This record gives sequence, structure tokens and C-alpha cells, in this order.
Amino acid sequence: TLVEQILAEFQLQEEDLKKVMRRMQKEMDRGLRLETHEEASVKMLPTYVRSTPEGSEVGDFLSLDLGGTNFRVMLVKVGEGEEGQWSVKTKHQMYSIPEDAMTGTAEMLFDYISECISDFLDKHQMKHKKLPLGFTFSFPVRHEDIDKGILLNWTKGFKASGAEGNNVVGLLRDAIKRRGDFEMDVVAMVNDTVATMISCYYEDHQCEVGMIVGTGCNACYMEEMQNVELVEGDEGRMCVNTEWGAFGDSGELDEFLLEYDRLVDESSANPGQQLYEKLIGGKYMGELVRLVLLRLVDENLLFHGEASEQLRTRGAFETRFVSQVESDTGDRKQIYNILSTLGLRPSTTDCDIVRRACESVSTRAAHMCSAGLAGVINRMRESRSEDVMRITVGVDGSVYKLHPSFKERFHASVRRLTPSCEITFIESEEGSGRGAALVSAVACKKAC
Ligand SMILES: Cc1csc(Nc2ncccc2Oc2ccccc2C#N)n1
Ligand SMILES: OC[C@H]1O[C@H](O)[C@H](O)[C@@H](O)[C@@H]1O
Repeated sequence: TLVEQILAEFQLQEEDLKKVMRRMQKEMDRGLRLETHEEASVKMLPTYVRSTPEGSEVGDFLSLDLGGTNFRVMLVKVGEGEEGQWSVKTKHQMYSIPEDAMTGTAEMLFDYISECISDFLDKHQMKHKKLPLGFTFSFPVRHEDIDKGILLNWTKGFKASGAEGNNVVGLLRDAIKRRGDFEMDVVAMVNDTVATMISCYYEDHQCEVGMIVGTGCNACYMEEMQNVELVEGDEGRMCVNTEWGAFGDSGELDEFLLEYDRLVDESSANPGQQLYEKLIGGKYMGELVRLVLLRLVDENLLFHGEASEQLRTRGAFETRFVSQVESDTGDRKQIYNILSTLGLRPSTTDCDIVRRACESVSTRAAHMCSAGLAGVINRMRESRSEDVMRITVGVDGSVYKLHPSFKERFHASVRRLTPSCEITFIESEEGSGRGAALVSAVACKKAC
């Protein structure tokens, strides 16, 4: 119990979750209203993606995804089906981003991006054409229109100076044409949440929410235009990007923050910011474990009081170790391998303890996350008239998809928390690229 009592600090009651849900619903109302929008943690950024799409160009589109720790570039082909537009990834390429590129300047980083695009273009007998380019850009953006918005501030560790306060679709073109190797028509910029949602629209008109549970964690949803106070109009809906990742940054979660959270945050690339994300997201989850583990050595309850050099260094306990540890079949083989690579030699009980530390961190993530989505889904309930509200949530990200129990725990919790709602959970296929394309298809009949 000497361990079980340390890990009991991760627990959250039905009442604790409801509190978080209600507080999230409140920060969400605060971000939509003009008086409160500027100081609101939950930014509630309008995305210009609308309920009443007029046009839509059939054909081929380039899509980018910056916001993973990778940077991806792909070609997708939009056509035309019953009730909606189909899409499909046809060519794809991933590129890493070197430490010195994300350390320097925005133009140093966006220059690198331009080089990656060209490399793609050569490879595929493309370089001669200019196509409509959709850009999935997984950070907070204050949009002026579907193709203009300023990056508010980097999240998830991204660092490149001189981008905070600048038109992103700007800095993209500025580097494309700083390299007259090629040209592209930058038609749309979207969030990953939004793209994931849009990508699901085809096979489910009910899909009115998008959720990412990956490196970071965030959600978007379809708001009534009369509630979106920062866009003029009351006609139909517009997708809103909550940036629920920064929930708690005004102390909303203070009572819930554990020592390990306060330590993760201080050491992070963005202290005092993204606190709700830091309880859930992948960039953070493994580090939460690392810290829980370190305290268990200090208290002399784990690894006979002796921690490895590797275990003592920041970010050595990867998030995927949490997933693998929770996937262990009982035989401890996987937990051993992970810890052996981490320069440790763990006992039977050491491995069992590590498992319990992982389960405690990952169960908390799932529950916090459930409170958020319950917030979002219940706000939409308060604006809907059927007996039972039927809603589909489009979801992507490695934590949600790949972690063994996250999704089952998440689902059940969100369900407890959302009476008179029927929620359907759809996982997006190439959501980020196909989403950005499908959006770009529409803003093309709105332009050229
Ligand atoms: C300005 C702009 C660009 S792309 C866009 N909207 C959409 N694009 C593609 C598919 C669906 C779109 O809309 C909806 C989104 C969510 C739930 C219902 C609908 C409806 N109907 N607007
Ligand atoms: O990638 C998931 C999310 O991570 C971060 O919280 C970003 O601010 C957000 O825009 C993105 O959607």
C-alpha cells in the first residue's frame, strides 16, 4: 500500500470529473463571448469552416501536416458522391525536422518546409504544376479568414523565433517564393481537429466534433453562429477550435495538479501554459511516468532505491513505453525489455509497480479527457431539441488509437458524463491531409 497510496493521488471521483466538465463548459462560454475572449484560456478560435458549404472543386490537392514531430506532405484526390464529396490520399512523404531548424527562426523553419515540398514534387512528376494547397497546422491560430490567421504561440515544444504574431499562410508563401523552384495556390489553412472532423463528414453527416489525443490534445466542434461572437452573422454553423489544451492556465485545475505535473510544467518549453494538455498529451505522458518512477526510488520502494542514469534524464521514458507496458500480457517480458533498455534490472514486483504507475497516469489522462469532451458534447446538447442527441466525434492521435485501454476507459467515462446523448466514435483515415483537401475543395469555388 506504500506504493498504492502514492498512486492513489492520481484517482478522480465522479464528482471530480463533473467539476472539470462544468468548469470546461464555463471557460468555453467565456472564450466565445467578446468581453471575455481576450483573457479566456479556452480561446474558442473560429475556423471559418462553415455549415452551409456552397461550392467544391473536384480534382487534385496538395496537403501539408505540420504539428506532428514529423512534417508530412501529400497529394489527395477529391471527387463527388451521393450527398457529399469523397477524397483519397494518393502520394505521401514524411520528413524529419532537425534540431537546428526548430531552434533558429520562422524563416529558417519555413525554408526547410519549402525544400521538403520540392523534394516531394520532383519524386512524383509533379514539379511543373501548381496545385491547390491545403495546410493542416496543429497550433493555435487567430484566423481572419479560411486562408489567413496569425500563430498565437507555439505549443508541444516547437520553438522557432519570430513566428508568434505572424500570418502563417504568409510565412509559407514568403519561403515558397524565396525559393522560385516551384509555386502553389495556398487555398486553406486548418487545425488537425478540424481536418479530422471534415474527413469524417462524408460517411457521417452527424460528425460535428473533432478530437486529437496524440502528442497534444485538443478538440473542435460545430457552434451556432449566434454564439460565435467574433464572427458577424447568425446563419447556420461554424467549426470552432477550442484549444482546450490551455484549460487550467488561469488556475482552473489548481486543486488537481500533482507534484509531478508542477515538475513537468516548470521543465517544459512553455511553463504555466497548456496545463490540461500536459495531463493527457503524448509529449507529456511518459515524462509523468518517469517522474512518478523517480519519486518511488527516492522513497526507496522501487528498483531497491537505485535509479539508472538514463532514468534520471528528461524525456528518456517515452510515451510509447507507457503503451507497451500496459500491453504486457502478464509475463513481464515487455516491461523487462523496456526497463533493461533503460539501463535497469527490475524484479517481479518492480515491473508490477511500473505497470501500476503507467495505469495511474494513463487512466487519469482518459478521465480528464472524458470531462472535456463531455463539456463539449453537453454544451451542444443545451442548443438541441430532440429527446436524445445523436452525435459523431471524429478522433485521431497515437494515445487514443494505440494505447491499450485509453479508448475503452475514455468512452465509458464520457458516456457516464453525457446522459441523453448517443455518441458515435469514428477514427479518421488520413484525417489531416484528406481534411485539409476537402476544405480546400470548397474555398476553391469560393476563389478561382
Ligand atoms: C468555408 C468552408 C470550407 S469547407 C466548409 N465546410 C465543409 N466542408 C467539407 C465538408 C463539410 C463541411 O461543412 C460541415 C461541417 C460539419 C458538419 C456539417 C457540415 C455541413 N454541411 N466550409
Ligand atoms: O495536435 C493536437 C493539438 O495540439 C496542440 O494543443 C495545438 O495547440 C492544437 O492546435 C492541436 O490541434
